[PDB]
Amino acid sequence: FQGVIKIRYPDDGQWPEAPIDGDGDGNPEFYIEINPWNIQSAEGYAEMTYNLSTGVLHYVQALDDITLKNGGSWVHGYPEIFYGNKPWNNNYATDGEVPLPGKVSNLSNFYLSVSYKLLPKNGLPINFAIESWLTREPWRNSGINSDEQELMIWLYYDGLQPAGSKVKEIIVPIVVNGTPVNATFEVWKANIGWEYIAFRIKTPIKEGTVTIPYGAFISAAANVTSLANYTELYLEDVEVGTEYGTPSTTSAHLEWWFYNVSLEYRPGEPLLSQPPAE
Amino acid sequence: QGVIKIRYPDDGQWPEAPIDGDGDGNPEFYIEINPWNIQSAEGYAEMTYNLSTGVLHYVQALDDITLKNGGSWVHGYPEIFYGNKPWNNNYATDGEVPLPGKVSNLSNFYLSVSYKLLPKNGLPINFAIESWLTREPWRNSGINSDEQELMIWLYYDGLQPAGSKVKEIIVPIVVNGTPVNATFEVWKANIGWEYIAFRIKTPIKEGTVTIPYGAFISAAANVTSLANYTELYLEDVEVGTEYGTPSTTSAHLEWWFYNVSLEYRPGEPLLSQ
Ligand SMILES: [Ca+2]
Ligand SMILES: [Ca+2]
Ligand SMILES: [Cl-]
Ligand SMILES: [Cl-]
Repeated sequence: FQGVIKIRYPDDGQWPEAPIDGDGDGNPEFYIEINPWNIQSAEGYAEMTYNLSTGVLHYVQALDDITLKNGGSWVHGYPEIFYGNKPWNNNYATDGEVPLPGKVSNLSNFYLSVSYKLLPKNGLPINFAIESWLTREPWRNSGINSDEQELMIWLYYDGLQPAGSKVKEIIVPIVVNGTPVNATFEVWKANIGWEYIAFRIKTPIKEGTVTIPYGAFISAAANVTSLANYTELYLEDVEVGTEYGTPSTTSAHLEWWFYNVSLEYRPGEPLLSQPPAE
Repeated sequence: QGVIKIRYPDDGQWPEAPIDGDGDGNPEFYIEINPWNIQSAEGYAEMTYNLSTGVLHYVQALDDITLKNGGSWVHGYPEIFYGNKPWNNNYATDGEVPLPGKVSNLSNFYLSVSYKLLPKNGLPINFAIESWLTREPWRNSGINSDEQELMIWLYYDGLQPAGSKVKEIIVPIVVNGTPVNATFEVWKANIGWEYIAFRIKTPIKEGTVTIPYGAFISAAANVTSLANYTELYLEDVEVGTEYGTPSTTSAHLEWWFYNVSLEYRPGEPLLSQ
């Protein structure tokens, strides 16, 4: 009896995507993409289903004989669901609590909650990667420039390493399965035609419920940035997905569930605060 | 008499101009001061093209430079180029070589530059020829992950290419009329696109240098991790000087490009080995 929004690769082409619009206003609450952005040719399939009655996002992938677009780029793809304005295509989803896009100097704090269970097969290198783009303009569709930032938050990883160098270690208070815990994150800094900041947790979480304060990561990235006028940047979106694959990986079998992805806004509390504990 | 002058920071923060000697509307070349990583600075930068003599003269006297992306290392890239620049709306296609053209469709061509460099106070600079290779011919919005940045360094001082050195190659070039086998370091960085930089191991601060562009395109076709490399579009040929480091606050620079010339070779394939 469940209504389902299903996208499938390669049946739906090379960019399978669909908006999640329960209220039918034309502005989606979220946007799902299979996003195999580095897959150049592949045998097999990938499929993502969003259950409209239960809200669970399901993704099943069984790709073989992978040819990559840029072997340099390492990762094969990034199947995801995001809220906000994705700066890399024309998709957006702003029907939500947190006013994204918005300047980090004007934005208030918010908490991201995720409930998931990951199943990489045959030791496929994967991660659970929350990522955000910070651009000089609010409604970007053409990509990222050198004076802009990519902010990543890795909640799980296996056989995968962030770009650049580990420059710091911070401690962010998060909630894992209802219990609050002081989590240590590795602060990785790469410069790849834009500033790349990745916060890799030291204890990967393969399944469960994790809630994080986003402002703790925005302030930490502000604390290590090499960008001028950081606070003038527009926080574009919050993307939640799983990177996977390496240049030496020709088969990528993967399945996971996102039982919930939600963002609670905190009006009045500043998003930019002091740096987290070291 | 007859001088095209662009200046910084007077003509805004993107001082640029076409070079249209015959006034037909299509530029033969395009000049940009291009201080793309400069957020704030004091002083001036001036680029002058004498249409009568054909010499390009660049004077720069910048101080208290605050970088826009410190991790991007360099401050800018004052340049002249032919073809289609993918990072803005500028283009210049009144010339022999059909740029932008597909790599598998294009013929070979030789690039000649005669120049003299004057970095002041040990300012880290290079003499960098660079080209972009995109999927669509008329790009104006940037570069994607499945595209390439190709660089050829004829001179450098205190500057190192991005990424890491992969190997060295031999390319036959002509220096001051004498043909010579030059050795280039092949540097490979993957920074949101593929970045290939051919840095000569004997830097040349002044003189005339002629290079075969097909030698570098074919070499890049050999080290690339991009699929369907031959289907990319050779966007343009950019000739300029990168300069500066994150710790560089004062950057004084002067150079002359006495000639920038392209000779097409119809019927001669661009790709070979
Ligand atoms: Ca809606
Ligand atoms: Ca003309
Ligand atoms: Cl398609
Ligand atoms: Cl705003």
